[PDB]
Amino acid sequence: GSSGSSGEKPYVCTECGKAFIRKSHFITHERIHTGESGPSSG
Ligand SMILES: [Zn+2]
Repeated sequence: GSSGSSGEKPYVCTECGKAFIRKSHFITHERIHTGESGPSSG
């Protein structure tokens, strides 16, 4: 209802908490996080 809803921030990591105005440092940040990730999976 009235919980602010203002000040929309860029890509904010939902694991540690970090905003990334750019669309590069964020995508790359997911690597160090995602312990497992390959072609066979996903
Ligand atoms: Zn993070």
